[PDB]
Amino acid sequence: AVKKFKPYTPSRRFMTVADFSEITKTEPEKSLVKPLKKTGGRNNQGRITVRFRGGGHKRLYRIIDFKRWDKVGIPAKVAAIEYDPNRSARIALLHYVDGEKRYIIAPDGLQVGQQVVAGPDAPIQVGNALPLRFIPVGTVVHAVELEPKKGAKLARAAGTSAQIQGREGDYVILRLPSGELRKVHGECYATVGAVGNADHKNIVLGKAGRSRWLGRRPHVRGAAMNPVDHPHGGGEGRAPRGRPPASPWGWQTKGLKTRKRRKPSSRFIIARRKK
Amino acid sequence: MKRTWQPNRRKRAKTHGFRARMRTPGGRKVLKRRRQKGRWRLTPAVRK
RNA sequence: GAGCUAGCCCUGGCCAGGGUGAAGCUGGGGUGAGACCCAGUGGAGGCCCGAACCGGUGGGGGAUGCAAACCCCUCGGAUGA
RNA sequence: GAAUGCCGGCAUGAGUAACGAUAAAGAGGGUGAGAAUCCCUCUCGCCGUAAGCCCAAGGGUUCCUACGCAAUGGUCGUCAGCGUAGGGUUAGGCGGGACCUAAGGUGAAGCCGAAAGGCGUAGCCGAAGGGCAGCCGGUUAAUAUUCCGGCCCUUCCCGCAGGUGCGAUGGGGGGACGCUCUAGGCUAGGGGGACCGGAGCCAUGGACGAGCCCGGCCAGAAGCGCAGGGUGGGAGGUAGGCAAAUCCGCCUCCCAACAAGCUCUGCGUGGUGGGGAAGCCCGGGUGACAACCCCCCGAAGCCAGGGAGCCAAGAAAAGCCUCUAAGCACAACCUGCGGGAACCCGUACCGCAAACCGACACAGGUGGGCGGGUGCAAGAGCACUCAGGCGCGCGGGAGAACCCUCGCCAAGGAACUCUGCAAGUUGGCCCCGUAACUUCGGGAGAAGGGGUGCUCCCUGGGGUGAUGAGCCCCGGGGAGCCGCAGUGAACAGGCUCUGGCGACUGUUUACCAAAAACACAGCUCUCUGCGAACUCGUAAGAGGAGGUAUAGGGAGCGACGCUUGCCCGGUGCCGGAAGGUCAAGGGGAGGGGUGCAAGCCCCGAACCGAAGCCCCGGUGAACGGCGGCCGUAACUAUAACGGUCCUAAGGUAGCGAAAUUCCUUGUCGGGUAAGUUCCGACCUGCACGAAAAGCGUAACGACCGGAGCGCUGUCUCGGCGAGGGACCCGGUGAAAUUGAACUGGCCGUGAAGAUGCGGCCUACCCGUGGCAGGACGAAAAGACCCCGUGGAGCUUUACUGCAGCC
RNA sequence: CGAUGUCGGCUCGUCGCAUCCUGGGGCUGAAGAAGGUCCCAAGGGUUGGGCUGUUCGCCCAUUAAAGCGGCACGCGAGCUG
RNA sequence: UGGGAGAGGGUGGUGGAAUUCCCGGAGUAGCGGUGAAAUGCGCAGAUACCGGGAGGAACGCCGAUGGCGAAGGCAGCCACCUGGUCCACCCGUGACGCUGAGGCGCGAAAGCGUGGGGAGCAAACCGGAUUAGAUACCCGGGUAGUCCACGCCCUAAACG
RNA sequence: CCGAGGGUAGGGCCCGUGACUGGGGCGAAGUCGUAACAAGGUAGCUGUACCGGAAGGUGCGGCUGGAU
Ligand SMILES: [Mg+2]
Ligand SMILES: [Mg+2]
Ligand SMILES: [Mg+2]
Ligand SMILES: [Mg+2]
Ligand SMILES: [Mg+2]
Ligand SMILES: [Mg+2]
Ligand SMILES: [Mg+2]
Ligand SMILES: [Mg+2]
Ligand SMILES: [Mg+2]
Ligand SMILES: [Mg+2]
Ligand SMILES: [Mg+2]
Ligand SMILES: [Mg+2]
Ligand SMILES: [Mg+2]
Ligand SMILES: [Mg+2]
Ligand SMILES: [Mg+2]
Ligand SMILES: [Mg+2]
Ligand SMILES: [Mg+2]
Ligand SMILES: [Mg+2]
Ligand SMILES: [Mg+2]
Ligand SMILES: [Mg+2]
Ligand SMILES: [Mg+2]
Ligand SMILES: [Mg+2]
Ligand SMILES: [Mg+2]
Ligand SMILES: [Mg+2]
Ligand SMILES: [Mg+2]
Ligand SMILES: [Mg+2]
Ligand SMILES: [Mg+2]
Ligand SMILES: [Mg+2]
Ligand SMILES: [Mg+2]
Ligand SMILES: [Mg+2]
Ligand SMILES: [Mg+2]
Ligand SMILES: [Mg+2]
Ligand SMILES: [Mg+2]
Ligand SMILES: [Mg+2]
Ligand SMILES: [Mg+2]
Ligand SMILES: [Mg+2]
Ligand SMILES: [Mg+2]
Ligand SMILES: [Mg+2]
Ligand SMILES: [Mg+2]
Ligand SMILES: [Mg+2]
Ligand SMILES: [Mg+2]
Ligand SMILES: [Mg+2]
Ligand SMILES: [Mg+2]
Ligand SMILES: [Mg+2]
Ligand SMILES: [Mg+2]
Ligand SMILES: [Mg+2]
Ligand SMILES: [Mg+2]
Ligand SMILES: [Mg+2]
Ligand SMILES: [Mg+2]
Ligand SMILES: [Mg+2]
Ligand SMILES: [Mg+2]
Ligand SMILES: [Mg+2]
Ligand SMILES: [Mg+2]
Ligand SMILES: [Mg+2]
Ligand SMILES: [Mg+2]
Ligand SMILES: [Mg+2]
Ligand SMILES: [Mg+2]
Ligand SMILES: [Mg+2]
Ligand SMILES: [Mg+2]
Ligand SMILES: [Mg+2]
Ligand SMILES: [Mg+2]
Ligand SMILES: [Mg+2]
Ligand SMILES: [Mg+2]
Ligand SMILES: [Mg+2]
Ligand SMILES: [Mg+2]
Ligand SMILES: [Mg+2]
Ligand SMILES: [Mg+2]
Ligand SMILES: [Mg+2]
Ligand SMILES: [Mg+2]
Ligand SMILES: [Mg+2]
Ligand SMILES: [Mg+2]
Ligand SMILES: [Mg+2]
Ligand SMILES: [Mg+2]
Ligand SMILES: [Mg+2]
Ligand SMILES: [Mg+2]
Ligand SMILES: [Mg+2]
Ligand SMILES: [Mg+2]
Ligand SMILES: [Mg+2]
Ligand SMILES: [Mg+2]
Ligand SMILES: [Mg+2]
Ligand SMILES: [Mg+2]
Ligand SMILES: [Mg+2]
Ligand SMILES: [Mg+2]
Ligand SMILES: [Mg+2]
Ligand SMILES: [Mg+2]
Ligand SMILES: [Mg+2]
Ligand SMILES: [Mg+2]
Ligand SMILES: [Mg+2]
Ligand SMILES: [Mg+2]
Ligand SMILES: [Mg+2]
Ligand SMILES: [Mg+2]
Ligand SMILES: [Mg+2]
Ligand SMILES: [Mg+2]
Ligand SMILES: [Mg+2]
Ligand SMILES: [Mg+2]
Ligand SMILES: [Mg+2]
Ligand SMILES: [Mg+2]
Ligand SMILES: [Mg+2]
Ligand SMILES: [Mg+2]
Ligand SMILES: [Mg+2]
Ligand SMILES: [Mg+2]
Ligand SMILES: [Mg+2]
Ligand SMILES: [Mg+2]
Ligand SMILES: [Mg+2]
Ligand SMILES: [Mg+2]
Ligand SMILES: [Mg+2]
Ligand SMILES: [Mg+2]
Ligand SMILES: [Mg+2]
Ligand SMILES: [Mg+2]
Ligand SMILES: [Mg+2]
Ligand SMILES: [Mg+2]
Ligand SMILES: [Mg+2]
Ligand SMILES: [Mg+2]
Ligand SMILES: [Mg+2]
Ligand SMILES: [Mg+2]
Ligand SMILES: [Mg+2]
Ligand SMILES: [Mg+2]
Ligand SMILES: [Mg+2]
Ligand SMILES: [Mg+2]
Ligand SMILES: [Mg+2]
Ligand SMILES: [Mg+2]
Ligand SMILES: [Mg+2]
Ligand SMILES: [Mg+2]
Ligand SMILES: [Mg+2]
Ligand SMILES: [Mg+2]
Ligand SMILES: [Mg+2]
Ligand SMILES: [Mg+2]
Ligand SMILES: [Mg+2]
Ligand SMILES: [Mg+2]
Ligand SMILES: [Mg+2]
Ligand SMILES: [Mg+2]
Ligand SMILES: [Mg+2]
Ligand SMILES: [Mg+2]
Ligand SMILES: [Mg+2]
Ligand SMILES: [Mg+2]
Ligand SMILES: [Mg+2]
Ligand SMILES: [Mg+2]
Ligand SMILES: [Mg+2]
Ligand SMILES: [Mg+2]
Ligand SMILES: [Mg+2]
Ligand SMILES: [Mg+2]
Ligand SMILES: [Mg+2]
Ligand SMILES: [Mg+2]
Ligand SMILES: [Mg+2]
Ligand SMILES: [Mg+2]
Ligand SMILES: [Mg+2]
Ligand SMILES: [Mg+2]
Ligand SMILES: [Mg+2]
Ligand SMILES: [Mg+2]
Ligand SMILES: [Mg+2]
Ligand SMILES: [Mg+2]
Ligand SMILES: [Mg+2]
Ligand SMILES: [Mg+2]
Ligand SMILES: [Mg+2]
Ligand SMILES: [Mg+2]
Ligand SMILES: [Mg+2]
Ligand SMILES: [Mg+2]
Ligand SMILES: [Mg+2]
Ligand SMILES: [Mg+2]
Ligand SMILES: [Mg+2]
Ligand SMILES: [Mg+2]
Ligand SMILES: [Mg+2]
Ligand SMILES: [Mg+2]
Ligand SMILES: [Mg+2]
Ligand SMILES: [Mg+2]
Ligand SMILES: [Mg+2]
Ligand SMILES: [Mg+2]
Ligand SMILES: [Mg+2]
Ligand SMILES: [Mg+2]
Ligand SMILES: [Mg+2]
Ligand SMILES: [Mg+2]
Ligand SMILES: [Mg+2]
Ligand SMILES: [Mg+2]
Ligand SMILES: [Mg+2]
Ligand SMILES: [Mg+2]
Ligand SMILES: [Mg+2]
Ligand SMILES: [Mg+2]
Ligand SMILES: [Mg+2]
Ligand SMILES: [Mg+2]
Ligand SMILES: [Mg+2]
Ligand SMILES: [Mg+2]
Ligand SMILES: [Mg+2]
Ligand SMILES: [Mg+2]
Ligand SMILES: [Mg+2]
Ligand SMILES: [Mg+2]
Ligand SMILES: [Mg+2]
Ligand SMILES: [Mg+2]
Ligand SMILES: [Mg+2]
Ligand SMILES: [Mg+2]
Ligand SMILES: [Mg+2]
Ligand SMILES: [Mg+2]
Ligand SMILES: [Mg+2]
Ligand SMILES: [Mg+2]
Ligand SMILES: [Mg+2]
Ligand SMILES: [Mg+2]
Ligand SMILES: [Mg+2]
Ligand SMILES: [Mg+2]
Ligand SMILES: [Mg+2]
Ligand SMILES: [Mg+2]
Ligand SMILES: [Mg+2]
Ligand SMILES: [Mg+2]
Ligand SMILES: [Mg+2]
Ligand SMILES: [Mg+2]
Ligand SMILES: [Mg+2]
Ligand SMILES: [Mg+2]
Ligand SMILES: [Mg+2]
Ligand SMILES: [Mg+2]
Ligand SMILES: [Mg+2]
Ligand SMILES: [Mg+2]
Ligand SMILES: [Mg+2]
Ligand SMILES: [Mg+2]
Ligand SMILES: [Mg+2]
Ligand SMILES: [Mg+2]
Ligand SMILES: [Mg+2]
Ligand SMILES: [Mg+2]
Ligand SMILES: [Mg+2]
Ligand SMILES: [Mg+2]
Ligand SMILES: [Mg+2]
Ligand SMILES: [Mg+2]
Ligand SMILES: [Mg+2]
Ligand SMILES: [Mg+2]
Ligand SMILES: [Mg+2]
Ligand SMILES: [Mg+2]
Ligand SMILES: [Mg+2]
Ligand SMILES: [Mg+2]
Ligand SMILES: [Mg+2]
Ligand SMILES: [Mg+2]
Ligand SMILES: [Mg+2]
Ligand SMILES: [Mg+2]
Ligand SMILES: [Mg+2]
Ligand SMILES: [Mg+2]
Ligand SMILES: [Mg+2]
Ligand SMILES: [Mg+2]
Ligand SMILES: [Mg+2]
Ligand SMILES: [Mg+2]
Ligand SMILES: [Mg+2]
Ligand SMILES: [Mg+2]
Ligand SMILES: [Mg+2]
Ligand SMILES: [Mg+2]
Ligand SMILES: [Mg+2]
Ligand SMILES: [Mg+2]
Ligand SMILES: [Mg+2]
Ligand SMILES: [Mg+2]
Ligand SMILES: [Mg+2]
Ligand SMILES: [Mg+2]
Ligand SMILES: [Mg+2]
Ligand SMILES: [Mg+2]
Ligand SMILES: [Mg+2]
Ligand SMILES: [Mg+2]
Ligand SMILES: [Mg+2]
Ligand SMILES: [Mg+2]
Ligand SMILES: [Mg+2]
Ligand SMILES: [Mg+2]
Ligand SMILES: [Mg+2]
Ligand SMILES: [Mg+2]
Ligand SMILES: [Mg+2]
Ligand SMILES: [Mg+2]
Ligand SMILES: [Mg+2]
Ligand SMILES: [Mg+2]
Ligand SMILES: [Mg+2]
Ligand SMILES: [Mg+2]
Ligand SMILES: [Mg+2]
Ligand SMILES: [Mg+2]
Ligand SMILES: [Mg+2]
Ligand SMILES: [Mg+2]
């Protein structure tokens, strides 16, 4: 569960923190971290291209194995479960009987001391990774590749999962976390189970300072600006939008679909997201 | 109160310096222009 | 032209002293087991008071100024966005 | 002769303002042509978490000495950061480079762009981060971790001896890390000593004393001791660490294991080298053969890569160690020792400032370290004071008005005023005690009150010792003494009740607004399946994100509580394979020009032919919208009810004379002697109302209202006093402004407000201190207002394009 | 319009008189006392407070009375704002 | 000690029917709905039929006037964990008992909080009818909710 | 020293009263409809929720104290 605080400050009244219960090791593997280069939202031109970014806690990037078909047949003991500042999921340190060490994201139910393996022959058990062809229809699954050998791209956030719905030719049909129904190639790997830390979404940041720790700088409403700045700028006193609600750049931001029209992947998307 | 000129020798040399001017088309035109005018100093003096 | 200013990035540095006393932990009480209650321990916080430091609330002065924004008194923050 | 013309010169204001912090001066002696201002002595004052010392920027000779005083210095000048000249900066160990990487910059490969150029993995560059070997003292007018002295140390080269499978830009380990809190043991620093050293002193009533005053250390290789840091050992297996590996990783077995061991650092000791006060003698000499000891306090510093807790999860690379590959194994490397070698740049001086940034020797700005003592609960606060540094580069008088800053005040006590604006009051610590309300934290320092000095006596626990004395810390009880007064000086909340707005801490209009504005956690809509959407870019490339729907973008709303109604006709958005319209293009009935002709050329109907628009639906926390009239109930009044027009539908809950109410100071109630404000009500709401959210809400606020208590020079109503000015004298000496002036009052007149015209009145000539009614006084070619077929920012269903998208 | 600063307050007055009071009168539906109304008269006087930025006005407590106007709606090189 | 019957409870699994929706085929002029209608859906190809898929909820026959529980209440099937209760033997203990103010626990539905899920149904709501009117009853739509987890709420014609 | 009490300050309980407001009782000669009693013309009652001029309606679950 999430952890609450007595209201001994105005912010502790609402602040909630992760319990960190599954975490068994509080330092990262030295050989598996590299420095994460904070960007502040700036690109190679030095221009802000994603507003309101910067100033968050320093972080080291843990190298994550998003392939796993890298090491078919070679089992590994789950050595630890660790905090990762770069993602919402926890991470699991795997000690391969190879001697090799790698991190994967921690499935829900993973136990330190258990073993996992990857390959067409892997048992359908939590933590193992198989090509989608060989996972039974109906089993929930995470860290799914989108195309073969290109790396796990789907269902990586805390608590998420995709469900195998059926088969058709070289493809399996997944329900993604968004609810979209999509054909994914059967040679795409996936790891059985759902991502752990499902309580992530129940966290209450509690105070403005917490967003700042995360590198989230304050967001400014278009309504608070001037016409030079934003479609919603200006007006005497407060003002309603007085036009269809728009982005800083003028496009409408209430319903306007934005997926590219003739995109080749539409042939593989059966049903747009629900909800 | 704090004013606009806060001398810094590295900052001066790296910004207006001879090597800074030669890197860029606009900077080379500055040098070309100051030589044509006959300036005694083509580039700000900074002691290094 | 970002040696002023605004934002971010990398790497350093700084924040006297005092106050409040969260969680947890231990002991006791309680119970079928519990919740929980009490004491001690503990030392949390965009917590409190207050220097440095960062400010600039009210008033007075200054107004060919000491100063093209200053001075005095008072005042806000001061482990944090 | 005028252009608020241009350049220059010189006036007026004027011997006027001013001479730059109110920390403060006085005298004697000297120097010199000249002295308040330079030197010296004594006295006085100011700083002392600095106004003292050290370092880094920046500055660039300003440093030291001699000789000068025209100018610079707000006066003076014999002086000086000024003029002339001469001298002065010394490094293997300090800092930087011959080392390493960070952001970033550059950039083989590669990619992109009309040109110029933009990117770009590696690599390279890039530091105040990593790494790396010097401490104490002496010396100069001026440099010193640099010279000298003592004791240490580093690298490279060569050699010797011993040892080893040696060998790297390759593999591995390590380097290597947060915040808060913190243990033990030390050190820096400090306090005390009846002990050790010392020149001396006995005053003015007393003291020859366990008297006063002064000092009582610093560095130091090996070794040793104390305290810490780091680190398990052996074998077997091995498929991973882009080759190899004995290394590292993984598995298993064996002893070891909060130990020791090994290793590294700090501290102490340590051969040795130094230093060494007051006082009084002309920076030096003496003190002095100086002594150099004991106790207490004690770091934020050290051991350190220590420990614990927590979530926001806390650089890289090289040095270093290990592994092996080519190689090479008469080499090579490792260890010890010895000799030799060891480069370039900085070093003066100022450095919270008269030498830096501010045009000035400018009350402003400027990063790091040291920053002593006593007392006040603590402290870097406050008062005083050490070391050290200053009295702020005009002075001397005077003792008006007025001004500033300050002190006090009879009686009253907010009567002041827009407002208690301002100023009083309160004020630290210890104890007692503390309300509504509440989100159970708070509200709270609520409020309110008691205590507070000194002396003697008895006593409780702690630290250091030893368990004791001594020192040091925290107490408790009794009895007394003095004053107006005991946080006796300085530093140190006035309080309460009640509304509005915003939940809160935060942010903002640098330099007229700090707020109710922005942000904010939180809520909802919406886009986005990842080569994501979106953003910057012509592109390449980037951000997003080395993220993946519990995620990322956009929008609104803004903790939390209780909620968020009706209208989808119009606009937006979403869905709709029909239909209508629809461009290029396709098609080619039909027709035309020309040729003797084959032919060449042109026009061109039906039909086919996208998005878009039309059309059909959906959609409100999308843009938005949310009525009128007539009638009707046992008195009146009103209208639950009915009728009727219109609309897409007619405002629900809640709230309401409100940050909204025109009429308006609505009406009524409350408070007041009296209340246009305030609070509580009512509801004909000119013109509230539900995420441009509605109604509440504990806590919070330098926000904006209303009231009371305390207390006051705010006021009745003013008075006195202080200092800095104002005034006088000596020194230096501005300014805007200025058509010229020999520049009075009234009543008139005049372009309609006359010193300047008329008539009359008044008036000897010239200043000084004062006051502001006039000179339509100064300043700024009015910001308002209009005008100009003047400009610019902004908007949109103005026009017309363009990017972007389809 | 190459600038003639504005409401209200404070301060400081001075003037007019169509007089609020005080002095002198005539008429009265003037018995007295007190008023009413007109005439003469500008010498002096013409309060403190609550509300509101207010001028004004209303109200409280008084008063002989609580006058009305002008002076760039007197007076910002006098202050406030 | 030995046996029994049971929708007693909790957990994890798991089956088939049906409704709805979506895809493919086939097919066309209506379907639906009512007392009778209309709104509604339908030539943009509905209904009716075949095949395929998704998803939630409830478990037909057995089923009974039946069974179990203290009450609320419990119904496909399997497994595990677990309560109560009856019987036979008449073996053990030796009045160890009954009740029970307070206390504690449980407590249908609706409702509330956080998150999930959402097929059918359906307060509110919109529309069609009915009617003198019809803020109803009937019809076509439709959001909470109904379902799951956790935490509350603690009521009832909680009745025999 | 204690001490009647007086004073300052802050709490507790009770009473009276208050612009205005909430429903309640009664009156009865009114307006609206007809919710319950019959199958009361939608069987009723019910806890709860949402809604409506009003009685009441609907939903979910419960009871029979329901006609046929
Ligand atoms: Mg958990
Ligand atoms: Mg909490
Ligand atoms: Mg807590
Ligand atoms: Mg808690
Ligand atoms: Mg709070
Ligand atoms: Mg609080
Ligand atoms: Mg936690
Ligand atoms: Mg965890
Ligand atoms: Mg760490
Ligand atoms: Mg690394
Ligand atoms: Mg990275
Ligand atoms: Mg990055
Ligand atoms: Mg770059
Ligand atoms: Mg660039
Ligand atoms: Mg952006
Ligand atoms: Mg940004
Ligand atoms: Mg994590
Ligand atoms: Mg989490
Ligand atoms: Mg959240
Ligand atoms: Mg972060
Ligand atoms: Mg955000
Ligand atoms: Mg915002
Ligand atoms: Mg604005
Ligand atoms: Mg702009
Ligand atoms: Mg624009
Ligand atoms: Mg715009
Ligand atoms: Mg707008
Ligand atoms: Mg507007
Ligand atoms: Mg606006
Ligand atoms: Mg408005
Ligand atoms: Mg605005
Ligand atoms: Mg606005
Ligand atoms: Mg606003
Ligand atoms: Mg608007
Ligand atoms: Mg709007
Ligand atoms: Mg609009
Ligand atoms: Mg794809
Ligand atoms: Mg600077
Ligand atoms: Mg400079
Ligand atoms: Mg520099
Ligand atoms: Mg520099
Ligand atoms: Mg620089
Ligand atoms: Mg340069
Ligand atoms: Mg020049
Ligand atoms: Mg030359
Ligand atoms: Mg140049
Ligand atoms: Mg800058
Ligand atoms: Mg850093
Ligand atoms: Mg601090
Ligand atoms: Mg405690
Ligand atoms: Mg603990
Ligand atoms: Mg704080
Ligand atoms: Mg604090
Ligand atoms: Mg504080
Ligand atoms: Mg700042
Ligand atoms: Mg100020
Ligand atoms: Mg003040
Ligand atoms: Mg003053
Ligand atoms: Mg000024
Ligand atoms: Mg000041
Ligand atoms: Mg000051
Ligand atoms: Mg203060
Ligand atoms: Mg503070
Ligand atoms: Mg502090
Ligand atoms: Mg803070
Ligand atoms: Mg002329
Ligand atoms: Mg002129
Ligand atoms: Mg001129
Ligand atoms: Mg001129
Ligand atoms: Mg000129
Ligand atoms: Mg003069
Ligand atoms: Mg002073
Ligand atoms: Mg002199
Ligand atoms: Mg002289
Ligand atoms: Mg001297
Ligand atoms: Mg001191
Ligand atoms: Mg200079
Ligand atoms: Mg020197
Ligand atoms: Mg001179
Ligand atoms: Mg001279
Ligand atoms: Mg000369
Ligand atoms: Mg001079
Ligand atoms: Mg000067
Ligand atoms: Mg001389
Ligand atoms: Mg000088
Ligand atoms: Mg010399
Ligand atoms: Mg040397
Ligand atoms: Mg070399
Ligand atoms: Mg390099
Ligand atoms: Mg380098
Ligand atoms: Mg360096
Ligand atoms: Mg060095
Ligand atoms: Mg040394
Ligand atoms: Mg020297
Ligand atoms: Mg080797
Ligand atoms: Mg690291
Ligand atoms: Mg570091
Ligand atoms: Mg911190
Ligand atoms: Mg300690
Ligand atoms: Mg001491
Ligand atoms: Mg020790
Ligand atoms: Mg191997
Ligand atoms: Mg000596
Ligand atoms: Mg001697
Ligand atoms: Mg001697
Ligand atoms: Mg001796
Ligand atoms: Mg500290
Ligand atoms: Mg540690
Ligand atoms: Mg976290
Ligand atoms: Mg790197
Ligand atoms: Mg070989
Ligand atoms: Mg060796
Ligand atoms: Mg060289
Ligand atoms: Mg050199
Ligand atoms: Mg030097
Ligand atoms: Mg300063
Ligand atoms: Mg400094
Ligand atoms: Mg000076
Ligand atoms: Mg200065
Ligand atoms: Mg010291
Ligand atoms: Mg004190
Ligand atoms: Mg103190
Ligand atoms: Mg202070
Ligand atoms: Mg002292
Ligand atoms: Mg002085
Ligand atoms: Mg005088
Ligand atoms: Mg007085
Ligand atoms: Mg008073
Ligand atoms: Mg009083
Ligand atoms: Mg006030
Ligand atoms: Mg005080
Ligand atoms: Mg109270
Ligand atoms: Mg409480
Ligand atoms: Mg108090
Ligand atoms: Mg209070
Ligand atoms: Mg005394
Ligand atoms: Mg005191
Ligand atoms: Mg005091
Ligand atoms: Mg006193
Ligand atoms: Mg003081
Ligand atoms: Mg205070
Ligand atoms: Mg209050
Ligand atoms: Mg108000
Ligand atoms: Mg409010
Ligand atoms: Mg606020
Ligand atoms: Mg605000
Ligand atoms: Mg709130
Ligand atoms: Mg706030
Ligand atoms: Mg703060
Ligand atoms: Mg401002
Ligand atoms: Mg401004
Ligand atoms: Mg400005
Ligand atoms: Mg400005
Ligand atoms: Mg201001
Ligand atoms: Mg402001
Ligand atoms: Mg503020
Ligand atoms: Mg703002
Ligand atoms: Mg805001
Ligand atoms: Mg909200
Ligand atoms: Mg762009
Ligand atoms: Mg572009
Ligand atoms: Mg790219
Ligand atoms: Mg990227
Ligand atoms: Mg990236
Ligand atoms: Mg992402
Ligand atoms: Mg808020
Ligand atoms: Mg906001
Ligand atoms: Mg807002
Ligand atoms: Mg509440
Ligand atoms: Mg409605
Ligand atoms: Mg609409
Ligand atoms: Mg529409
Ligand atoms: Mg409609
Ligand atoms: Mg429109
Ligand atoms: Mg058709
Ligand atoms: Mg033809
Ligand atoms: Mg022809
Ligand atoms: Mg809604
Ligand atoms: Mg409309
Ligand atoms: Mg709207
Ligand atoms: Mg009637
Ligand atoms: Mg009203
Ligand atoms: Mg209101
Ligand atoms: Mg407002
Ligand atoms: Mg209004
Ligand atoms: Mg109006
Ligand atoms: Mg009004
Ligand atoms: Mg009004
Ligand atoms: Mg009134
Ligand atoms: Mg008021
Ligand atoms: Mg007001
Ligand atoms: Mg009314
Ligand atoms: Mg808005
Ligand atoms: Mg508003
Ligand atoms: Mg709205
Ligand atoms: Mg505030
Ligand atoms: Mg405020
Ligand atoms: Mg006065
Ligand atoms: Mg005095
Ligand atoms: Mg005086
Ligand atoms: Mg004076
Ligand atoms: Mg005086
Ligand atoms: Mg004289
Ligand atoms: Mg003349
Ligand atoms: Mg005239
Ligand atoms: Mg005249
Ligand atoms: Mg005249
Ligand atoms: Mg004349
Ligand atoms: Mg004439
Ligand atoms: Mg004349
Ligand atoms: Mg006259
Ligand atoms: Mg005048
Ligand atoms: Mg004047
Ligand atoms: Mg004149
Ligand atoms: Mg004048
Ligand atoms: Mg004038
Ligand atoms: Mg002009
Ligand atoms: Mg003009
Ligand atoms: Mg103009
Ligand atoms: Mg105007
Ligand atoms: Mg005009
Ligand atoms: Mg025109
Ligand atoms: Mg014209
Ligand atoms: Mg324009
Ligand atoms: Mg777009
Ligand atoms: Mg004008
Ligand atoms: Mg002029
Ligand atoms: Mg002018
Ligand atoms: Mg009579
Ligand atoms: Mg007469
Ligand atoms: Mg008179
Ligand atoms: Mg007169
Ligand atoms: Mg008034
Ligand atoms: Mg009025
Ligand atoms: Mg009135
Ligand atoms: Mg009277
Ligand atoms: Mg007047
Ligand atoms: Mg007028
Ligand atoms: Mg007027
Ligand atoms: Mg006037
Ligand atoms: Mg005036
Ligand atoms: Mg003025
Ligand atoms: Mg005025
Ligand atoms: Mg004037
Ligand atoms: Mg004037
Ligand atoms: Mg005023
Ligand atoms: Mg104003
Ligand atoms: Mg049955
Ligand atoms: Mg028996
Ligand atoms: Mg229940
Ligand atoms: Mg339920
Ligand atoms: Mg429910
Ligand atoms: Mg649904
Ligand atoms: Mg009707
Ligand atoms: Mg609802
Ligand atoms: Mg709901
Ligand atoms: Mg029953
Ligand atoms: Mg008495
Ligand atoms: Mg009924
Ligand atoms: Mg009936
Ligand atoms: Mg019935
Ligand atoms: Mg209702
Ligand atoms: Mg009605
Ligand atoms: Mg209904
Ligand atoms: Mg029942």
